[PDB]
Amino acid sequence: LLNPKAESLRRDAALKVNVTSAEGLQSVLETNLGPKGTLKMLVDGAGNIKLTKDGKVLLTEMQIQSPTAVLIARAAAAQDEITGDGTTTVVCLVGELLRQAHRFIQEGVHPRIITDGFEIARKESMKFLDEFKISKTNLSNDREFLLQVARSSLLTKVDADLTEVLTPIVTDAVLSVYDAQADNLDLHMVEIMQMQHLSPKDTTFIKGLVLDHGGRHPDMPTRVKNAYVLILNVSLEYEKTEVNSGFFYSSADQRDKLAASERKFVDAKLKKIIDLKNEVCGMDPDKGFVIINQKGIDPMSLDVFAKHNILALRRAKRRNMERLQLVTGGEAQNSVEDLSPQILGFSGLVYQETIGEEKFTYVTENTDPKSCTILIKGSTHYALAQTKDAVRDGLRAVANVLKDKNIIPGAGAFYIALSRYLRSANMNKLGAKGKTKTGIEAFAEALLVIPKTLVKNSGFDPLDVLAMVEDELDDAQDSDETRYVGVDLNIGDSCDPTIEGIWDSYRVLRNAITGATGIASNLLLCDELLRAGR
Amino acid sequence: QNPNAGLFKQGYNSYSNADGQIIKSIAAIRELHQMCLTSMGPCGRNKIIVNHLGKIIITNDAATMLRELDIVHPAVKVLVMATEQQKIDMGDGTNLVMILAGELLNVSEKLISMGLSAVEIIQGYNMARKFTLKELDEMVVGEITDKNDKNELLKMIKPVISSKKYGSEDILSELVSEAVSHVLPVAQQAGEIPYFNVDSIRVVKIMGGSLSNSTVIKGMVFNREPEGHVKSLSEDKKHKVAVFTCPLDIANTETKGTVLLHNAQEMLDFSKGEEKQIDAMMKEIADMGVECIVAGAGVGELALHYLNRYGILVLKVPSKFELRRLCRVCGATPLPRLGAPTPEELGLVETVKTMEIGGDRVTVFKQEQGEISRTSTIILRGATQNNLDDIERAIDDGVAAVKGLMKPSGGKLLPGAGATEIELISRITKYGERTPGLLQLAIKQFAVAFEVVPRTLAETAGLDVNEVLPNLYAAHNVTEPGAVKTDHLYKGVDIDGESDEGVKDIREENIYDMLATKKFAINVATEAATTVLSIDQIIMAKK
Amino acid sequence: IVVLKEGTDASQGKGQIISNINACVAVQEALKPTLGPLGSDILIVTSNQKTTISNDGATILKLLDVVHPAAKTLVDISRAQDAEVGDGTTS
Amino acid sequence: ERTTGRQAQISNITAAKAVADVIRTCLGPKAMLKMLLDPMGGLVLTNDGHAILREIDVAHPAAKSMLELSRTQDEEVGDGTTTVIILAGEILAQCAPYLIEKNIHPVIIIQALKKALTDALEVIKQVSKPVDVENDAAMKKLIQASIGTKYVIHWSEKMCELALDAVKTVRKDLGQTVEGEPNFEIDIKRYVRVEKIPGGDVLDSRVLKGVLLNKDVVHPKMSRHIENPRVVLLDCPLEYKKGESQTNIEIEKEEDWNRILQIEEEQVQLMCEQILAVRPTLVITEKGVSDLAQHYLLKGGCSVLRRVKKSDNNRIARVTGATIVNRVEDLKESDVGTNCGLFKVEMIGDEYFSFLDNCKEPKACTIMLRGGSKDILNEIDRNLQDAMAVARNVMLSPSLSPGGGATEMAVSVKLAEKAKQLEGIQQWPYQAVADAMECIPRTLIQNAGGDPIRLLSQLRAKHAQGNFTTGIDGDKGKIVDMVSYGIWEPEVIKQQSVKTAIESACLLLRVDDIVSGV
Repeated sequence: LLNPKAESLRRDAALKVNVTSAEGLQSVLETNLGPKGTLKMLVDGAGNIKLTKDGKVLLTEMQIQSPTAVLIARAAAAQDEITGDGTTTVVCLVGELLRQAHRFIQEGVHPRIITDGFEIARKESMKFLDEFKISKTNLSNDREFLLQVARSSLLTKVDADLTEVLTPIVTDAVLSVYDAQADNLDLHMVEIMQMQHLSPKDTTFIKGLVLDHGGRHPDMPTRVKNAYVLILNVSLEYEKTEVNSGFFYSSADQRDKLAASERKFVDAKLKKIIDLKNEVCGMDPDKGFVIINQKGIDPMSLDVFAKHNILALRRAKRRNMERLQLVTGGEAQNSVEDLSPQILGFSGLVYQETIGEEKFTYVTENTDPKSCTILIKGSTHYALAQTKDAVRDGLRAVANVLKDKNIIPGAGAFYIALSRYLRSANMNKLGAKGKTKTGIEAFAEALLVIPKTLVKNSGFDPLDVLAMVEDELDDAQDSDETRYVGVDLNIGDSCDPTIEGIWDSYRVLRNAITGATGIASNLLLCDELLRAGR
Repeated sequence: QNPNAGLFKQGYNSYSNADGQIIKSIAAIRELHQMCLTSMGPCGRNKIIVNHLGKIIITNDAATMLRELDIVHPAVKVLVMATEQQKIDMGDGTNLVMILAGELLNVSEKLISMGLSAVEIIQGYNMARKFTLKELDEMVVGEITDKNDKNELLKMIKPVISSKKYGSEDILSELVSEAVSHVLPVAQQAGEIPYFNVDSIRVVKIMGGSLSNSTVIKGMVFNREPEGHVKSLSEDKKHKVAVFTCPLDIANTETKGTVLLHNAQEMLDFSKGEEKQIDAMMKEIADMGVECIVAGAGVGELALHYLNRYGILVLKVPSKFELRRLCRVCGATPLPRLGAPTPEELGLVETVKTMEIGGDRVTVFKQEQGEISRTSTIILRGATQNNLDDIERAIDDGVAAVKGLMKPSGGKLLPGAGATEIELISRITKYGERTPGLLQLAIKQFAVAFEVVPRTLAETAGLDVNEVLPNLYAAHNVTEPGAVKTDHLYKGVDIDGESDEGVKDIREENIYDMLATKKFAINVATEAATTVLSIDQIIMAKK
Repeated sequence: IVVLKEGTDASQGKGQIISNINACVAVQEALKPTLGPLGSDILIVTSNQKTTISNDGATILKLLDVVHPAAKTLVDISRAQDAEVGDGTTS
Repeated sequence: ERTTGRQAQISNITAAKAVADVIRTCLGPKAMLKMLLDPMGGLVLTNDGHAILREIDVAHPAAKSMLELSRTQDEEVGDGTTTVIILAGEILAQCAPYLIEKNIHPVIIIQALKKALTDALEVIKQVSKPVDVENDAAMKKLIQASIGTKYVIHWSEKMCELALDAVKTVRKDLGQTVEGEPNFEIDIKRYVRVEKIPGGDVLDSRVLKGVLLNKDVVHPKMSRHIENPRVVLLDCPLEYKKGESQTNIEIEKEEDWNRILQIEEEQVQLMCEQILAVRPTLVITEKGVSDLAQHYLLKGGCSVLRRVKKSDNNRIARVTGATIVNRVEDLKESDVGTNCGLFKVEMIGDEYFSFLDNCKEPKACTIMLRGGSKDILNEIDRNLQDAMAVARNVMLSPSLSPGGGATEMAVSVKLAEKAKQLEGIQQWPYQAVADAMECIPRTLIQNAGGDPIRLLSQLRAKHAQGNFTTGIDGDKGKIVDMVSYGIWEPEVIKQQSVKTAIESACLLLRVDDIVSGV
């Protein structure tokens, strides 16, 4: 049964290769799982180095010939589009669920009963998901609890030394853009900008907006406690006549007269700008004036603005000029002829941080900025990529806590309990089927992969730490009360995930159990592997 | 027939942690580590680097070598970018960060073969690094007062010249410290305004003579000739100088002004036209009181002839980077146009002359106690141009070393030549016994990893390694009647050149490394060492 | 799959120091018969196809164009011997 | 190059067996997924029977005949594509040992397949049960078979209303011994053609009786509806005509423009005056309409619709009665606007429509589909086609057959009982037909996971004693009656499946030689 140029894997050996190929991807990605995991390095061949523990970011940068891992890569792509975190966890759930099913496949069990047993256990997992979940209050004074959510997100992607640095940055970033009275939040309002030539521990949070191009002049003010901000579209530099003309000078002094007469049109607008500073709060202390003006400014106007102690910015990005409308509040002035003090906005301390290569301008301390900035510092490129991946994953993880009021305790509290629940429930219930017991038991034993992997990367004995948790769960169940138990990776004993502050998002674990079950079932449903053109 | 397991990806090559890539990565780094082991120290070795352009150079510094080497393998690229991290923020420690982070991985292999988890290895170094960085704050002996005295600069610059150019240490110390003191202003209790730019010290070298004939002048030095017929100005102070961006020639019109030729009658008027206009322009410019014209652009034939009759020294400087530093000295500002040398735009300079250096005459730019200069120049002389060029690299790193002395606690110092290294080993073992748990295995190996620096200086010096090691331990291990161990922490690794025996005190030769360089080098090297241990697998794919 | 070189040959060790000496002996062995006024002459064929015969070590060694980097150091001292003195570039 | 003798018979069996073997696991709701690696690096995990083999290129010509058989089979029935391929491929597989090992001549087998086809169709009619096609509640439970396991399951009641109201307009129910019986002929392709309208709700989907046109009215302000419309259909466009001579119009002098423009305005007015002589309220031109003709018919009190296809005018002629006319001067008095309810300019989703709909059924309706997006419209489209396909099979015969392998196994039992009196050489290939009938319930069990030998032995013994209506459950996999769980497919699915399988079996056995080259 063959024609030219065809290859086909037909009998049960076909499914054995697909599972084994999925088992190979499991062993690779199980090393980076958890905060105790390892940091993988990627090379594109051109010399670019990227350090990330995220599952999808790795899978998208790698090319996989194995067709089974491609479906896992496509499945991990949908996980980030929904959950945004836990793509590695889904991979560990799919692979082990196939390994545990592979044991029953060798016994002669048809994969339909195996897949149907996973769907029945998935429905019971969702029933346990609603009972096991915790409802968190919508109050924004929960920052103490948000410090625990930040650690759960940060400790995975960082050495845990940058956690103390990024914890106040990420937590202040989400609540500042979070609207009062139980409204939504916009992660686009938080800008992520990378810079070089400083240590990663110097990473600071920017409440306002930061600009790249700074004012160039030695006499520019270093800091201004309070200043009135002007948004101007008018060019303050040397211009030319709107109609074609020429400057013919008999002497060198006449050339300066023709040059000053042409700049007089700009100087007339320049006098209206400097007189507006004395018009409103000119002699008043704790008041200032700043020029963010978009177009260029000649050094002649920079010397005049320096005598007035006015910061003059030039050559600003068009997108940043629109961001200043929200951050500062000052309207964009298209023409100086229509300039009025009602157009100007108000801002707080504006201080220019001077580094030899790069000058920084801070718009911070604004009344209603409604936009944050996270300035990521690092010496190399990979130090910026690892921190940026931790910030992008950290902001969305905290955002899912305010959007979704339901929370779940981490440290394998949902995995270990559901694995013990489904094992003891199916024996008491017995409402599925006799042959389905294999699929239900295989799924319950496949849920143990995460707590066994977390301690595997930690180096501790997985059999010893699991027996200590099972003894605590049996003692808590006999005591007739509710006690959440989790594995402590640092000490090695058990722990209360509510006290230790290890928390997992509800949306992450909701789509992980449903997502891993559907993808692993589709792999078992494959009867034959066809290859054409190979 | 024989299948292959572990590779499902596009026939690539990916080493799993089960294959021991971390051990293989350290072995690949060990090849580069042995390169730096013969570099650091005054007894170190120089490496010849043949460039792909057909130029043969030789240098001691490993950071220059890493730039000339093509680095691909990922475990090596981490330390190369870590070396560039050492190159920024300080001018010293290139051989320190490479040898230190290389040995941290060498002692890590003994923990890997023991079965100790790499995460528990990284956790051990992170706890031991915080113990070291906290102890180095209390291991400081003296602190530079920032008095900016020449003798105070001789204390810092002298050990910096060592390990790069040996035997010139005392000779180059008087040359570098003199030029630094010229840039350093006179101030105290002011930390707000930064100063001491690296570009403020220019280094020129001419073949011939020796280091004994090298001097230090206050000002910029230009290699170009005095184009004008006036070789040098008078000895009168404060000569006016005009910096012109526009070339010296007949002026043009800002609008069009394209020269066209129709009949021969116009060609005769173009010659007489440029003759009368340039003679009128150069006149009025020289009538403004400026005796020296620095042209950033070309100089015409007639424009140069008329300035020679007025006694105007013409010196062309096509480099805009030199004109910027010329403004910080004379005070003049470049003018885009020509013909209007405003006296407010004019500067002042006391002496512009042409001196013969190494047989060739060059026009210098200088001053004596007036119109203060923010830029100085070191004039080097030597017979071998190769070794003389390496002297310039040792001076530039010495200037960057003085830049290491600033507000962020740069004046703090620690005894060098393995004196602090052996002492720090015993202090970390003190932290090991006091810290319970599995960290003791990682903390002790963290202290043993610091034995590479003292063993390096003894190995490159021809000394017996087996003899020097106990002499370093017995010197820093003493019994004192009290908690503080008193008189002498100063025993270092002794580089002799003499005959007999033993180690020496750091106070004798005043050879030490600042705390700012050592504290920053350990933090970067340890972070780079724990970084290499974080990667258990590499994956390459099509971009 | 990764490499540490991309075709950059670098060799070290104590054997490389000895190998650098043998390269200088080969350059020395050529210049030995030219030492002295009665010394032998070297027959050199330049890449320009011009053939010259002289016993002066300066003119000789400048026509060898030795590629070996360590042996190039002997060329630097030959120009220094030709500059400060001008005679005795063979010795 | 050339394949002759019994070698071509082997290649014909290998080709048909390889094509079927792929989709043997694609039968049933529990059917296993198939992984097809594309030569470009992609893969397709879908278990759809037609979507897989369409992306699989084959070499042997008999393998291409099996692909073209499914394409024709999909035009008759909308589902059961894998059922026909397995049956057509297994008959040749069961006749393989007889054709070679037993050395039976192919014409002997082909002649026996014709007798096995007639006996099989009679058994299907015996095991089938009658159904009422006039019961609305019964027709909805039928179409629901092609509904469930799809996104339209929630709107299924409306999905049946779109399918039922569409087939009731096209159907012609007649019979007698005089002019013959049409056998309830219904054409879903041409007359039932759907129109997908974006926006709205699925509940807003209506079955419109008439024709629909997306082209708007040439003027913005026009009568929105006409009480008693008079429709005029014509071919030749309305524009200033051209002579039979070489005459060309080139105007330079400024006062010569009004001379030609007056002739242009006069000739177009005469063409519009011929239309307005009957005082029509509607004007529909197959070709374009000039701006001058638009103004003359604007003040004439009639709507103008430019650029209508000729195939549309034929369907416009049935909803109206307007006689097709070529030349504008040839307009017949037989041209009428009678039997036209209203003319609607109504706009839905910023798209102008045209409604010629009336209160009567001119044998052809128009389906108006609405939804939440274009992806929903395409989902309703293909699902309505499967909804109308099952509805078509029920309207083309009032009989239902038990599914889940019940009919497939019941025929195999009756063929074996008849084979006892069939003595003679044609009995050997005849019994291979009944063995091929058992392959359909076998694949359902293999896809279920139960023991195929134990269940098929108990399933065949169940028909030999108990009723023929006892099939196999799809979800469970245990022998059950089709009375409890119905799974009632129309007989037309079983009819065409058995007919095309024997024709395909006779097609491959009729070719004993394979020659390549032109």
